[PDB]
Order: sequence, then C-alpha cells, then structure tokens
Amino acid sequence: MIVPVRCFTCGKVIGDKYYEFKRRVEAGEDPEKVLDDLGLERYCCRRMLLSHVELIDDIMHYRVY
Amino acid sequence: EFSIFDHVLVPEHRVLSEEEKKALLEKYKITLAQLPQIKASDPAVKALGAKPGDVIEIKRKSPTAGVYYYYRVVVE
Amino acid sequence: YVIDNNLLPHMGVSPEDRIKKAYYLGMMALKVIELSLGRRPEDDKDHY
Amino acid sequence: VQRIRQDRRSGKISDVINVAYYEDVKEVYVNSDDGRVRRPLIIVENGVPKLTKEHVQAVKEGRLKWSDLIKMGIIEYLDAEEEENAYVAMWPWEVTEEHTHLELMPAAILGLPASLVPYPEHNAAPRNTYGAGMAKQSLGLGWANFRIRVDTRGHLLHYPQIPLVNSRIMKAVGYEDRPAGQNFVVAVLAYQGYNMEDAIIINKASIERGLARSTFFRTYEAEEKKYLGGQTDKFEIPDPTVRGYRGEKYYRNLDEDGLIFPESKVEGKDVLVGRTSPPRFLERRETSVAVRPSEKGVVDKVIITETGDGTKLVKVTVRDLRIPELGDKFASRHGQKGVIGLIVPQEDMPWTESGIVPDLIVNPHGIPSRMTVGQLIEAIGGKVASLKGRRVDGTAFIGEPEEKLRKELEELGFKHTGREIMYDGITGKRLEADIFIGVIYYQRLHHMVADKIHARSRGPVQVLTKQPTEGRAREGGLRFGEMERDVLVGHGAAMLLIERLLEESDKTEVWVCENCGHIALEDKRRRRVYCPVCGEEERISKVEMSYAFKLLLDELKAMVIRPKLNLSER
Amino acid sequence: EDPKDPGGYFIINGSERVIVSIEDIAPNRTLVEKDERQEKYIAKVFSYR
Amino acid sequence: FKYTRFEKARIIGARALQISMGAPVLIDVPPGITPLEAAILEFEKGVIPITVIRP
Amino acid sequence: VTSPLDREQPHFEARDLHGTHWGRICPTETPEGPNCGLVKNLALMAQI
Amino acid sequence: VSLSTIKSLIEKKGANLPENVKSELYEKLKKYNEKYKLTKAEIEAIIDDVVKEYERALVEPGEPVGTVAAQSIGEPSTQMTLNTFHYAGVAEINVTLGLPRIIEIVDARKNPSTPMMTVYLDEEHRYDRAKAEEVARRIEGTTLENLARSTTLDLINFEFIVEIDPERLERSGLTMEKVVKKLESSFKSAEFEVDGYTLIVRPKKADKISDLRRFAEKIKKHRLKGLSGVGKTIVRKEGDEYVIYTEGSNFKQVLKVPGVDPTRTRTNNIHEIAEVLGIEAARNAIIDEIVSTMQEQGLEVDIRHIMLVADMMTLDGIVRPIGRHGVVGEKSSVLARAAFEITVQHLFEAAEKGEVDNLNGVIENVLIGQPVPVGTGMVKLTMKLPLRPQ
Amino acid sequence: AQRLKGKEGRFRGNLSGKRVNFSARTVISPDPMISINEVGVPVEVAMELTVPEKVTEFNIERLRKMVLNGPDKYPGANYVIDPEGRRRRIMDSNKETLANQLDIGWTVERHLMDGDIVLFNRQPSLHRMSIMAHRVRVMPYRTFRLNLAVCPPYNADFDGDEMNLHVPQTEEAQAEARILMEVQNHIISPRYGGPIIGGIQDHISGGYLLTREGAYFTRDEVEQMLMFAGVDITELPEPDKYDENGNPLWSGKTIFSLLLPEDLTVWYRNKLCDEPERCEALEKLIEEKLMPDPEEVRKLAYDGFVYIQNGKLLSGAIDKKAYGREDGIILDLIVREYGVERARQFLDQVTKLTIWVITHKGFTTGIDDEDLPEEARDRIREIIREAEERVNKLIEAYKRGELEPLPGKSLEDTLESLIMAVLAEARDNAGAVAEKYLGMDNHTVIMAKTGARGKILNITQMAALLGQQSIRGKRLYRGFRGRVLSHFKPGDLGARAKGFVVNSYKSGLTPQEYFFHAMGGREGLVDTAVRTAQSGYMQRRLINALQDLKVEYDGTVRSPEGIIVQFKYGEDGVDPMKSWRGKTVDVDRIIVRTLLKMRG
Amino acid sequence: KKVIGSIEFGILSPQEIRKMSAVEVTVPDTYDDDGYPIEGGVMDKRMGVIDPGLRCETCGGRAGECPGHFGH
DNA sequence: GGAAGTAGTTACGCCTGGTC
DNA sequence: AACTACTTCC
RNA sequence: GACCAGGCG
Ligand SMILES: [Mg+2]
Ligand SMILES: [Zn+2]
Ligand SMILES: [Zn+2]
Ligand SMILES: [Zn+2]
Repeated sequence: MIVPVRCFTCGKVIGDKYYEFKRRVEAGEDPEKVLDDLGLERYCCRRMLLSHVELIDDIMHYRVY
Repeated sequence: EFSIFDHVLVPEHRVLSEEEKKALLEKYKITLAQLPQIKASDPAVKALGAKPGDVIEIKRKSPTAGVYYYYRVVVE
Repeated sequence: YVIDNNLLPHMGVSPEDRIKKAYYLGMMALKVIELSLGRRPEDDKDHY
Repeated sequence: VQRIRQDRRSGKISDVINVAYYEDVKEVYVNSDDGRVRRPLIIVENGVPKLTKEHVQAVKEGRLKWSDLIKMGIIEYLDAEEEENAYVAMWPWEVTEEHTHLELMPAAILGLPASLVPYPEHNAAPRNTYGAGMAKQSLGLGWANFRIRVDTRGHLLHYPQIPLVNSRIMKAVGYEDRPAGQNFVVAVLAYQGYNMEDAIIINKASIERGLARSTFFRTYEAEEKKYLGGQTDKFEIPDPTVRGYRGEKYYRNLDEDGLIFPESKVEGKDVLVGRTSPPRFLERRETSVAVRPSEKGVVDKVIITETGDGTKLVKVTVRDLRIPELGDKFASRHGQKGVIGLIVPQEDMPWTESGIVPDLIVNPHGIPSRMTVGQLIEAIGGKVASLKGRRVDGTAFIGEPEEKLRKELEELGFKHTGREIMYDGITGKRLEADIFIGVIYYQRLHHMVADKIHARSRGPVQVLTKQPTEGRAREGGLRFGEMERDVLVGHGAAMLLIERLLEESDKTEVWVCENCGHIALEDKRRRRVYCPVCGEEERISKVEMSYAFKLLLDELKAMVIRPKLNLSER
Repeated sequence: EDPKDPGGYFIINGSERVIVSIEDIAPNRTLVEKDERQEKYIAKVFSYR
Repeated sequence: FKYTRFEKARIIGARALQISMGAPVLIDVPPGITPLEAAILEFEKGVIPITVIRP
Repeated sequence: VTSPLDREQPHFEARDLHGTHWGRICPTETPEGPNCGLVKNLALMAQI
Repeated sequence: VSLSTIKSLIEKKGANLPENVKSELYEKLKKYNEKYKLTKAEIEAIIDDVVKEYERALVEPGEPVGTVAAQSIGEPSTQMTLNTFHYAGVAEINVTLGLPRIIEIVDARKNPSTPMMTVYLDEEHRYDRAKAEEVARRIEGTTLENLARSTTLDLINFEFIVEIDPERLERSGLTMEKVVKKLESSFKSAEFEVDGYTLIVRPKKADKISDLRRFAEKIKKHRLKGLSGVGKTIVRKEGDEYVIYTEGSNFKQVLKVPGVDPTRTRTNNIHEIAEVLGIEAARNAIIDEIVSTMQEQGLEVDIRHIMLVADMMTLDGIVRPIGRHGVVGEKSSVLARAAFEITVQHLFEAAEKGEVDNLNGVIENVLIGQPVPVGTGMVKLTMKLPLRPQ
Repeated sequence: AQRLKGKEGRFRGNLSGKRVNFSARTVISPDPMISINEVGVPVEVAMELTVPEKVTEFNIERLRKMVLNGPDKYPGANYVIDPEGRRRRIMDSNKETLANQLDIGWTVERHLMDGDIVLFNRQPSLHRMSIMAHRVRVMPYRTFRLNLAVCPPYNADFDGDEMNLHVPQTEEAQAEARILMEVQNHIISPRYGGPIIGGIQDHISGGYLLTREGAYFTRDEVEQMLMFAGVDITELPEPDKYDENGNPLWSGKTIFSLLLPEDLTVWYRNKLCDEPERCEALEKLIEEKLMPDPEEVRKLAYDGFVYIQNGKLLSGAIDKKAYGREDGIILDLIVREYGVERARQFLDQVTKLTIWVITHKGFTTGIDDEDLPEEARDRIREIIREAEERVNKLIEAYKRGELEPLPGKSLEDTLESLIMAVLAEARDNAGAVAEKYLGMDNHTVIMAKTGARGKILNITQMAALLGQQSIRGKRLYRGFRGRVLSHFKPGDLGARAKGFVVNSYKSGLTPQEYFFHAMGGREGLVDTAVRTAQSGYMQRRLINALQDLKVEYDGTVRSPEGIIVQFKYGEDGVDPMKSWRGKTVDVDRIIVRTLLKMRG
Repeated sequence: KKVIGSIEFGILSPQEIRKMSAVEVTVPDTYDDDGYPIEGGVMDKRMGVIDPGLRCETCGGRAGECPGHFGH
C-alpha cells in the first residue's frame, strides 16, 4: 500500500528512502549503487525497498464518506 | 492313496466319544448349538465316520501356541 | 416420430433428412466393423 | 489438407478452421466448431521458422499486433486433431527440416496460479500442485475497489510485496499490480522443536512491525421487509416492551434512526441494525441484526439504500484487525504449508555474521521428503536479488540458472552454497554448522485460527431430534460419529460411551406400559399416567432412552410396525 | 470500479456469478470402443439439435 | 487377586461417584483434590470397599 | 474447466494427465480430493 | 546341570505354558548350556521369569478383541498404496495384490479376479526342468484356437481352415495327428483334413453358413488336452525345487493328475479350497493368504487379528462374506442388522417374522442408550455396607 | 424410508453418531515442553467448557474461590445448581451470595483447570488410538497443543490440522477415560506389538548428533541440556576428554546414558551398519562371556552396533531403532520391563534432550546437500548412456523380429518388461553411485540413513536422475497416437520419449520431463483418494461384523448368542498389545536378562 | 426405573391404531388464516403442539415438553 | 449352466456462502 | 459408473 | 430445515 516505515527484519527506518530510490532508479542509475548510497547494506533492508508496491494511489480514488 | 489329512493345510481331525463330548460341553458350560459347526458333507467329515450331531476335535497346529484344539459340531 | 426426432436429430427432423441419417448410420456401422476387424485402434475418450 | 492450411495462412480462410488427416485409415477431418481448446505455434517451413527478428522488433515497437501475426500466417492455432499431424520443436536451436512447428513459449503450458511458482521444474509435482492451489488462498490487495465493495467476507494484507524471484508471466499478466504476500528472511534450521512436523517459527518483532498483518471485512445486511396487508417492519431502537428483546447493553452504539454509527467498536452479539417486526406469536417481535457471536471489529462503513421492490436496505461492514498468532496458516509458492508453532522475540532469534535476523524458520526435515529444490533455489535467488538491487527472473524454463545464481552470490561476498555462519540468540555462541538462509516469498492464507476455533458447552437444539444444532455459526456441537463410537468401544469404555452419546445429546425419560409394551400417556392436566391402548395404571414405569430412539419408535409405529418393549428391573 | 477487473461474469441479485466451462464430449462425432463383456464392439454418437 | 483394567476402572468410577454424593473418604486427602483423584488415591493406597464378582 | 463426471467414482482414465493437455490444460493446477483431475484450469497459451 | 533335568524342570514348573513355548525354552536352554555353564538356580529363575511374563501377557477378560482386530486390519489398508505391482523377469504370473486382494478375500469372492494355483511336484519331478515341463503340459488346458497360428474360413465350400504354428506345438507336445485324432471324435460328419501345419475342417452336416460358423466356434473352443479352466503355466525354482504356477483354477483335477505333490498344492480360490479340502483348510488358506498379502506391502499386522477374522468367517461350516450377506446378515439382533446398510428391508422382514432383539450386542445398546456388554460393561460390583474411616 | 435409511438417515445420522455438548475444536500446534499425556487448552475454551463438580468436604474452599471469580476470570465458574435441581447462572450481584450459599451437595459447573481429563481426537478415526485421554494444561493462545511424540498415533502433522476435544461430565466417565484411555498407555500398538509413540524426526536426528562417534559437549552445554530435559542431577559424571585448553568435555553417549535405567542391558544392529565385520567382531566379543570388559568394547566400538550395558551406552549411535514409530528397541524394553510411567518419563526426557542437541548444535539443509563431484556426475552420465543404448538395442531387436517372447507374455509385453527392468536397474546404479559419493557428513544423508525423514530414493531423485515415470505400472502411453507428446516422432519407443526423466531435481527438468513428472504425481494423487474410500468402506464392514466379539472370564471368545468363536483368544491367550512383536514370550531376551541379573 | 430388556417387532393391528390414536383426522389443512392450527387437520392440537404459546389438548404440555401423540 | 434384470453400496469430520 | 451379489426368465 | 458449489486435514 504505502511504504513501510521500518524494515520488517531489523527495524531500520526506510520510509523516507523509497521515493529517492525510485526516482534515482528511474533516472537510470545502477540500483545496487543507489541502495549502497542510501545506506541499506543488509539485504533485508534492500528487500523492503526493492519489492514494495505503491498501492495507495490505486485505492485513493474510492471514498467512503 | 491320497487322503486329505496328508495335506499341510488340513489339520488332523478326530471324533470325540460321548464321555469326551460331555466333558467338553460341561467344561465351557455350552450347548451343542453354541459350538462352531462343520457340514456333514465336508470332506474332512466324510473321510471319518462322523454323522450329524457329533463333535470333532481338530489339532490345529497353531503358529503361536504350537498346538491348539478346536471343536466343531456336525450339522446336516 | 422417434426416427425423425430421436434418431440423429442433428441431421434433421424432416422426412427428407431420413436418407442422410441412413448414410451416417452406415458410416458408424463401417467404423464399428473396422474396429471389429482390428484395422483401427480404440477411440480415446480423454483425447482432446 | 495442404491446400487448406496454405489458404488459411494466406488469410482467405478464417483462423477458426483446423484440418488434419490420418494416413492409417485415409481420413481427412475438418473442424470449424465452437469450444475447441487450441494453442499457438510458430510455423516452421524447410527448417526455417516463419517468425524472424524483424517481426520481433516490429512487435516490440508496437507496429505489429498479435492478430497481425496470426493473419500473415506467421503463428498458427492448433487443436488436438491438427496437432496430431504436427512435429513440434521446443527450442529454436532444435529446429530441423523434419519439424513442422516451433513452441512459442514452453513456460506458458502452465496455468496462472501454477505460473506464480518460481522454478517449478525443480519441485516434485505434488508440491507444485499444492503451491498452485494455495496461491489462490493468500491475502493481499486483491482489488483496489475493496473499500466501497459490499461482500460477505474479505481480507486485506496491509503491506503486499513483489516476489523478488518472480516469473515474467506474472508481470505480463498483472499480478505485480495486485500482489498477495511478502518476502521473508527464512533460515532452515531446527529450533526448540517448535517448527517440527511442518510447523513454522516466526519473529515477534517482525509481526509487530507489520509482517503478515491483515484486516478481515464482513458485511452484514438488513432489509426492511414489507409483509402482506401493509404490516411492515421498522428500523428503530426497540423499546424493552417488544418481544424477544435483547439486553439494553447490546444497543449501546445504535443511533435513534436505528443504525449503528460508523467507526464505533463492536464486539460479539452487539446489534448493528435495530429492527422490529409485526407480532406473530400465538407486541412487536424483534428481528434486529447483530454481529456473529465469535466475531468482533470496528464498523468501517454503513450505507443505506433502496431495494428492487422499493424497501429500505442497509449494509454494514465490520473490519477486524488480524495480527498473526499461533495457528495461522502460512505457505510458500513451492507447496510448503504450515502453521505458526511459536512466536519468538527478536532477542531470542539467531543472527548471521552479516547482521541478518530471520523473519521465519523452517525445519530442514520438511525439505528432503518433499524434494522441493525449487524453494532452496528461490532462497538463493532472493538473496541475490536483494543484494543486487534487481529482481531475479524465475521463469519455468528460461529463468536464471542455479549455477549463475550461485556464482553471483559468490561474487557478491557470500558463500556460494547459501550457508552462513549463524549465532545462537539464547546462548550467544555460533552454531556448529553453517545455516542455510535466504529470502523466500511467503504468503498468509485465509485459514486463520480465529475463524475456526469453536466451543459449545450447551446451547440450542434441533426441534426434530432435540440434539445439538450443526455449525460454528449457530452454536453447533461436534459430531461424535460412529467411527468414534467404534474407537470408544475398542477401548472398553462403556460408561464414557453412555455419557458422550446419551447424557450429552438427547437423554429423556418415557413411560412404558409393562402389559402391552406401548408408550404410556401422562396427563399433566389430570395428574395421571396410563396406557390408552389397554387402560393400565399400575403396570407403568419410567425408562431412560435417547430422544432419537423415541423418534425412531415413532417412525416405526408409523408405516404400521409394532416395536413392543420389554422391561427389566435395574 | 477497479480498472484491473476483467469482467466476464454476471451480477444476479447483487452477487457475482461466474459460469464455469464444462468439458463435454464432442457432439456429432462417433467414437468406437470395446465393451470387453459380451465381446461387442460399441460405437456411440451424441447428436445435438 | 489381580484386577483387570476394566475392573479397576469400574471400581474407581463407582468410588468417585459415591464420594461425589457425600460418601466419606476412607483416607486423608490434600485439600482441593477432585473426587476422581480422591478415588484414585484410595485405590492406590489399597483401601477398596467395592468387590468385583466373577462367574 | 470442469468435467460432468461424478466425483465419487474412481474415473482412473479421466482423472489422469493426458498428452493432449500440453498447452491446453494446466498440468499441475488441480484441487486435492474428490475433484482431483476432474476440475482443470486452462493453460496461459490456451485459446478457445 | 544335566540336559534331561532341563526338560524335567520345564515340564514341572512350566506346565502352564504353550507347547511351543516349552519347546523354544528347551532348545534355547540347551544352546546356552552348551555355551555357558548354567546352574540349577539360574535355570529355575529363568523358568519363573518365563512363566511370570507369560501370565502378565495373558489377554484380559472383557477385552473387545473383535473391534480391535477390525481396526488393526482396516487402518493399514489406508497405507496400502502399492496396489497394482508389476515385476520384470522371465517367468512371472499376474495376480491381484494389495488392497483389492484383501477386499476380495474378506468379501469371500466366489472366484477371484485372477485365479491362480501353486503346484508343487513329487520327488520324481522336482529336480529337473525337463521332467517338470511335461507335467506342466499335462496341466495346461489348450484349445485349437490357442494352438492355431491363424484362422481362415471358406463358407462357400463349408470349409474351415486353421493355420497352426509348429513352434508352439513343439512347446505343447501335441502333434498335428494328435491334434486331429480327438477333434475327429469330438465332432462327427467333418472331414478334419490336415494340410501340413494348416488344418482344414469341412463339416458335411452344416447346411447353412451359420452352421459352419457354429462348428468352427465349437472346434476352436473345444479343449484338446489339459484341465478345463486352466490357462498359461510357468515354472519357477526355489530351494533347488521346481514348482509350477498356473493362470487357471481347478484344485481337484490338479490334485488328481500324476506327478503333482498332493500335500502342498494350493489355490487362490478359498471356496474351492473349502469344497476340496475342508473348512479348516479354507480357514488356514484365508489366514496365510491375508498374511502374505500384508507382507508384500511391508505392513505388519499381528497374526491373532487375522485368526479372529478367519474364525468368525468360517464359523458356520462354510466360508461366508463379512458384509450384509455374511457375518453381519447372520447377526441375531434386529437393530444391529438394520443399522448396517439395508435398513427398511431388515425392519420390515423382522416385523413379518416377529423377531425379538434381546439387546445382547453392542450396536443396539448404543442405539437405545444403555451400557454395552464389553470392557467396563461386563464388570459386576458388590459392596459391604458398613464403612468405617480410619 | 428416507427418514430411516441412508448415511444421513435416522440410524446412522442420529443414533450411531450424533452431535454432543461440551466439545471444542481448533487448530493444533506443536508443544515439546508438555508431557506426552498432556494437552494445551486455550483459555477461551477452558472458560467456555465446564466440568460439573459436586461440592464435598475437601473441595469446598476451591469451589468457593472459583464461584467468587465467576464466569469472567479464568479460574471461575458459570453455573451453580442447588440439591433441588434448580440451576442459577453466576453473574454480578450473584457471586457473593452463591459463594455464601455453596454449602455441601450443590453442583458447580467450574472452568477447566490443570489436571482435568479430556478426550482428544483427530477424526479420521481408524484405530483406537485416534482418541486418547489427555491432562488439561491451560495455555494463553487460542490453539490446541500436542507433544510431538504423540503425533504418530493421531497422524497429525501441524499443517492446518484440527482436533476435537470432548470433556467427560460424569465421574464414571472421567474415571473410565483416566484409567483406560490415557496417553501413558497405548505406547505399544495393538496392531503389531511395537512402540507407536516415539521420536519422529528431530528426536532421532538429535539423538544421532548426540551419540555419534566423536560428538563431545562442553560443561555448560551438558548442564543446560540436562536441565532442559528435566533430568534430576546434582553432580556431573567424570569428563571423558580434555580440550587443548584443558576444558573438560563429555561424550554424547554418557549424556544419553544419564537417562537410562541402571539395570537395562541390550545389544542390536541399527540402520547405520555399513561394515558388518565390525558388528560381527563386537558380537563375537559379547558371546564369549556375556559381560565383556567395558574398555575392550570401547576399543572395538562401532556406530552401527548399539550395546547398552548396565544402563551405560558403550557402542552404537541413536537411530530409529532406539525409539520410533516401529522397532524401537530401547523404548519397548523400558515399557515392558520397568512399567509405563518409566517409559513416559524416559520418552519425555529423551525427546527434550534430543531437541536441545539439534537446536543448539545446528541442523540445516541447503543447496550443497545435493552436490556431486565431476567423477560422480560422469559415472551417472555413463550409466544413463549405457541404459539408453541397451534400450535402443532392445527396440532394434524387437523391430527386426530378433527378440523372442518371455514366457507368460507377448512380444510387446516382453519388450516393455525388459525396458522397465533396464531402466530400474540404471536408476538403482546411479543411486548407488550417489550414495557412495555423498557421504555421512551430509545433513540430508544423516536424516535419511537414520530414518528421521526421507529415503535413499529421495536423495537419488534429488542428486541424480529422476528415473522412469509410470502410471498403473506401465510406461507413459496416454497422449497422441504412437507417442506421448507431439515433440517426439510417432512410433518412438525410446527411453526419453516414454517417460524416462534423465534429469535430477537440482539439474532442473526439461519441459517434456516436467510433463512426465506431472503425470506421475497426478497418478499418485488420484490413487490416494480412491484408496482411502475403499479402505474406509472395508473398515466399516469389518467393524460392523466384529463389533461385539469379546473375551469371556473363562478365556474364550463368544458371539452375542453364546456361540464360541475361539476357545482361547489368539489360540494362545496373549493380547497382541502385550505380546513381544507377535511372539508369546521373548525366550532369548528373558534368558539373557535373567543370566545377566544373577551372574552380574 | 426400568431398562429395556428386549424389543419385539410386529405389525400393528387396526384396533391397535384406533385405540392408540388421540384424534381422527378429516380436514386436509394445517393452519387457519390467523395462524392457529385447524381442528381436524394434520396439525390438530390433540396430536401435540410445536408452536410456542399453544397448549396440547391431550397432554396439556407446552411446545418442546409435550412428547407427541398419534392420529389415524 | 446361461443372459439379462435388479438391487445395494461406494471414508470421516470440519468450514464458507448462496438459494430455496 | 462400476462393481459385486442375488433373482429370474431361458 | 435440505440442496448446490467451493475449500480444509
Ligand atoms: Mg495435516
Ligand atoms: Zn533491515
Ligand atoms: Zn397397556
Ligand atoms: Zn401432547
């Protein structure tokens, strides 16, 4: 849905890094280099950013009022 | 020449006398109707002189007890 | 009625379709005879 | 036949036409019917497939469509009859002059849930079947429309994730836009015997951070039914003077209109739509709608609307937060089902020399008997994908080979076998063996233990047999069948059989006339017991028997059979 | 509505009903087989109209 | 005289049922003991008033 | 895809995978129990 | 300690023991006395331990043996997943094995789906394959169609033409003239002319074509040699002994042909065993066949359960099924029979004859809600009233 | 008529089997830390289901406390019944008065508490061990808990399994359950007279890791494992070795011997016997005097020969032969010579000990567990190549008429049988090569040779060729005419074209081999349901035929009308549950035991 | 209190059915418009009552307590 | 003896929903 | 449907 | 209440 605030495994905060990672990867930079620059060294943290889906945009359209 | 009693499957049969039949019936407190029955047309019965109403003692040759006696009444 | 409707309805229900029913039945009989002679294998029912 | 297929490829004949011949019996079959399952193939002529590189480039650039390729005679549709005449190759380098067709994609022979499985050819067929069947029971954002949809039951995983090792077919279909599951860090070791026998050990800290979290939706419906004669029911908070009135506490959240306010916490047996119906007892009866006795939650949405006939209709949706607990069923795409056998704190979990803590632990004893090498390859691929920052292709037959994954894992700075040096959390010393650890895509199934637990001390009974009702939804009792009766008999338990089958289901007392054997009659008005069949008053005694046996006596006394009963003194 | 929804189903009295295809035998095609009981060769056809 | 499993079960059940209806315990038992446990303690000690009859 | 045969009977020939299912019916996706082999799902390349 | 004193003590203190237990104890004590010097005290202590362990292992009265036997046979059948099995070798015979075999035996089939007999041989024909193949030929029933290489019919001349393979005739012992001699007397008014290895039949009484076809069917189906109902026969070796396995079933005829050992010949058909050898032999065959079938699948079930089932199956003097037409159908209780399978038929017929249900069984007492007479349901209790707490 | 007959009719649906009160059902989860005769009950179920306890002299205080607690607090009660039979639900403004008016002779339906007896049942109910009586142990979460050793009787495997819990309500029923149906009993199966309640996978593998050759443990590990197992001990035995740093080390055999009876003595060969010469040497040493010098045995100690002497393990490794679903030598001897409480104590202690060993020592399975060197791969490749060439030669001979039929079958069946024999032999040889090359230090091999989980066939299919697939005992033939798939030439009878999969699971299957394996798996999955239905019907028939047969007080077996079925049960009078693997008495075991007892 | 010693099965005689019955049924109806059972119908209160609030004419017991009675 | 007919069965629970 | 077993016409 | 469908072990 929306990017998790913390890594499920070790609790490192990765909420802010997702949008930077997405824009840098779309810019054409190497994903490994981007993830290293962001500070995610453990592959548990890299799993959180690499496998996340922004589903909030696709469901914001329907309101419950 | 060949009797069915020489077969390995067939255990040895024998007809009990009246005294032995009475002792058997008293031992288990049973009537002849409470015993297992063997048909009078059975080959083992015919190989003997057994007639309906008679008790046959069978030496079963058990695998667990070695020998084991089983009793059957003759019916028509 | 059972000839025109209940036997080979796909051929037709009019008396004009009776003859084509005869040809189809003859073809089916020829197939069963060929199976009797062993010239053809059994038809698989699970074959798609 | 050659003319037919040449005409079809030339385009003058429709796609639906298929033709085959049989040299054995000299028969040519032409099919143009409906309902034939077909598959596409690339036409190969004289050892050269019709499809070329420029066709592929045109398709990639959007200049050419699939229907175009079918119309030009490049790709052909064959059913079983025409395929009988074919000699299909499976790979482009396998094509010879004797081949008639080439396989477009051998990985497309699988179904969609079966295509969800990565590396399916490294698994045993039963486990592939289990994984394909369990892929349809996972929790995730199935549809973005769920919020305003009215459905009897639904689930919503709070943080769905893309499988790190995934087939390209899953992206082409659209499964990536609606993922169902998460990537776990899985260590394959035996831990305190709580993952024994296909059980699963999970991390408490991971759960508390959102792993496998979900919400359960239930939509209750209440209609203002219009009976004959203008006798309608009313949406209202009923006064205690109405018949069948529940406790005044159960109407705590109701509004004067008769409907429960949204976002109000509702627990079991609390009403949502206060409703009263016209009296039919022999004051207005109550027919209000309350939540199911074992279900709680928060009222997410209350809508009001009008039926087809014109009566008012209200739908109330209750959402219950389901944090994983012991007993909840988890599965992987490779058919490894299991329930949470233990929830372990993070400080008790083992950790790796690289600082990696498992989110889940699986016993190694479930690996060899099941022969799921695909799960190990998927763990290796998931670790490699996480380390690289690029997802690993796990397609059925053209995916990344295991050797390439092992070499890449070696070059990334980790052991090529996937084993890592791990430390015991409890004692602090490293384990003697190197532990296999990786990333496996686990999915939470909807078989939650909260939706299955049931207990019935005593409750409603069926009118016909006086035995307990059936079902978790209606305080049912568990069926102690005849197989369990034989089990009890084989133990020699005679009084326990009496207690389980007579006292606790339908024990009753009947009056039997000793003279006739029929069932005597007791006149509660005249305070007398007698047998109408014979008029006896002194030879009457009670007997104790199950109500089902009295009913059986009734059905035997019907169809004209006399079950005379003889009594004994005990 | 979800744009990902593919349709192909009906809504009957508010409930979504999907019609599952049925794997019937090919109509109007005769199949030959052996009874193996009376040594009788049997050839049957399912004619549809 | 050696009791069978079924004779032992019947004796213990009858003794527990009697105890549950006010029959005094023939030994000393810890407080909070359930009547079945009291009957089992009685049997284990050996003070068994109930006698089984055989054909 | 479903078959009209009764699920109770042991349709050994009808519950097994056929060589003609290649590319038409999924070889692995089928329910466990009585419906095994009698309930089938289409392959991704299948066209009807 | 002398060797005869061992047997004397066994007979003295171990009189309350089965005969096989005494024999085994005697042999084992002999061996251990040969190895180690066993004193009198050790021997007496061993005897006492043996008798105590035997007394501790005796079955407890009131035990529900029948339902335990039923459970211990039915439960392994869920893991009888081997079912059909095929073996590759020179000489093997097809035979139903596994769960269908157990169902066949317990249901007491009139004739199994794959009848098959094990034929032993006497000392005169049990040590050479050449001397056994002749008696196997004497057993196998072979007809003209089996011996024929091909068939041919000429209806215009009322001619039936039979091509015959010389090789299988060499392997069947029958010569062409030997084939035709008995066929001549089997059906009269036929030429029965043999042309080398291609016999030709021209019946003169076949006025119609269908008459010639019926004559051809009769001639093909007529058995030239062997015993009726017997098909393919194979030869196998074990323990330096050659035995025969047949695809047919005919017990008495096989026991009467020369060369067979009449003391060991067997049959898969239990009913035929009973009719030829007696009810006790049928019970023994049932027991050992079920034991062998369980052993082929690696499942271990105690022999005693098999004995109980077989003895209950052969309690009426005949082998009868276990289902509604057998042991269950012979139950005296009306409600017990009506609970199993056919219910309205049993109740209506019981009402017709006015049968009484004495409620002496387990099922009916469960139906009514009264104690069953098994386990704790057989224990009668008595009590002296005056109780004095200590 | 429809009301009466049928599975849903009156007789089967409401008389033989019927729904009952005071029952519960939920998912089961493992719990190695409860005894074998205990069950973990959720607090919700304990508060819901009640046990009617008539208040007496001794339980007046406890029932007063639980009436005071009421239906809300777990150690409470729901209803109070006066001697007159009038029942009152406990609620607010009632708890104090009802507690005051408890008196004596009243009935109080109290909550389940620790020690209560219940019936636990996973109900495909085939044998009498499908229902056993367990002691209640109340647990926080909402799932049933079950000890791992009690799984084999229930056939439960914690993959979503649910089991029913029935609470007996009368004191007679409670006594019947606690005396006849408790899980301490029924350790020995009535089916085969062998242990059915034993270690399954982790207990066996941890026992092997404990008792194997060269397995040593530090002082802290030894103390921790002994405390975890529940073994009572105040002093460690003398250490066996000393580390390079001087640290004392204990052998696994000593730790295992710490929980054996001090009189037990037995020897046997387990599944880990690969060199029979060493076992023969050990047996020759033992047979000379029956009390060999312990150091002499330690000189010739072998992992494939278990030899316990006076409760000390002197040789051998713990295997499935020590304790298991079948053929548990040590467990059988402990349950037959020392009682049934000693067997339960030993089972609990050994399960906890082995679990600790396997947990803190590390047991894993990875990709490397299926790896083979280049030489083994080449040998397997040559095996398949020779098998394919042999099949080609057979096909060519059959095409030229050169082959002649085997007796009992036609030419086609002869060729088929020969081809299947060749393929099976090739699979066996490749599996032999894999077995030779993989070794005993591989964890996948360890759990297969010790019987913990998996057979040699699984390792062969995972590290070497999959072998020939088959349906109903025949080669794969269902498909197109003259072939299986349209990727093979019609009329082909070769190995690959008919289902012979030449790839391992590790090497990955080709699409043709994948379809062939799918066919094999489908035939197995189809077989399962048909087999279970047929077996269920046959079991029902057998039970309905043999229900009432019982042993009378004179030792005979009689029909309800009095007909004698057997004059002595089993023809010798020994119950199969109490027998020694079907034997009346183990004569040699008794002789050796007595001779060691006296001469020792 | 007694226990059932045996059950004898027979065929009911017409006089047995007439005497055992509590009502002779003539009207082929179940309930009236208001919701009460029709006298002479299949649901006559002389055969027992199942609807709460009704009373049996043969026993006087309420629904769930009246065992039920036969008609002919 | 056929040669058809006829009848009788075909595991045990459990859960969900939907329509009468 | 697919098995058995009777029954029952032949 | 019984019918259908889908699952679970
Ligand atoms: Mg399970
Ligand atoms: Zn992290
Ligand atoms: Zn009367
Ligand atoms: Zn009444």
